[PDB]
Amino acid sequence: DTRIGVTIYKYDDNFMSVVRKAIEQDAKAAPDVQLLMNDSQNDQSKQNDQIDVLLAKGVKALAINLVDPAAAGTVIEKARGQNVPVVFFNKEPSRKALDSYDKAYYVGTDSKESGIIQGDLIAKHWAANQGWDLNKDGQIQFVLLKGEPGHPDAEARTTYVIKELNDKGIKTEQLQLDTAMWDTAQAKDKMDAWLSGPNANKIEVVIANNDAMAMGAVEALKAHNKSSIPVFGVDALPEALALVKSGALAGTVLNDANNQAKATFDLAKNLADGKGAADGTNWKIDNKVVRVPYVGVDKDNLAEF
Ligand SMILES: CO[C@@H]1[C@@H](O)[C@H](O)O[C@H](CO)[C@H]1O
Ligand SMILES: [Ca+2]
Ligand code: NA
Ligand code: NA
Repeated sequence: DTRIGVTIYKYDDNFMSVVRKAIEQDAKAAPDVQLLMNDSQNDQSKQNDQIDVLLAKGVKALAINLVDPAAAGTVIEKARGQNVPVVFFNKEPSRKALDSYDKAYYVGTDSKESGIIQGDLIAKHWAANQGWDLNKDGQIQFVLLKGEPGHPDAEARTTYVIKELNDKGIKTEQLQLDTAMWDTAQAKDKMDAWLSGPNANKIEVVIANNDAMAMGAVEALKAHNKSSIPVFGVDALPEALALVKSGALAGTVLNDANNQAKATFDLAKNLADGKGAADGTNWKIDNKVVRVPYVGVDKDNLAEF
């Protein structure tokens, strides 16, 4: 069988666990393929050693989810010896690293796109629901529940949901913005506080960096008899999708693990086979990179889930 080596930066990452399991399923549908999976345990030196072992096993391609993005060059140098193609995924190597090797590719999507996609989703519903503009000023008076401060996804989603609304011509007024640390109960408490203070009747839209915090806000709104205020999240968790179905959550955003896995596997398998990376697929490779869009989820596409 054609051997393909895969390294996951750490097995205790939820998103990468979904991606890993999807890669494993995809490989099961390719009987000519033997997948050699590795948990790098959040240690780049461990990952580097795991790559040494993979290469001694004659892998025909490497799919590498780096612990340290700066280690791309190190990995490429190992791959060169046997001219093994490398499909980096989820952690983006530098442009210089990708351009250094004719058989280096990347599959992944900037975190800021989750904010952009969430902003577009909010814009979509805002425009379709002019009654949401409670004070009729043409601006969204919002509150924002932020993930852990300094976490790249908290920072990206917070910055870019507002930038994208504003860029789409929708002025916003930030009535409150605080962290609830990705947590449902913390978010419920924070939203409760806001609904008990001077801004209670001014809030038009609740924006959360994830579904957990969105759901806490949903509960707080219900308790204050303000369920008519729309709430938006990110993650497309099943318990959140249940709320999209019931109308309690206005929308959420999928980080598309299945398609990250599929593009990674498809490219790796083609490259292992000595074929063009996108041969027989509909992936768009743009200067060695496949971007996998975040997807806004609401009542239009909910049946797909
Ligand atoms: C473990 O912390 C994770 C965070 O890394 C992820 O981006 O977003 C998640 C929120 O759904 C957090 O629970
Ligand atoms: Ca308004
Ligand atoms: Na991403
Ligand atoms: Na609501």
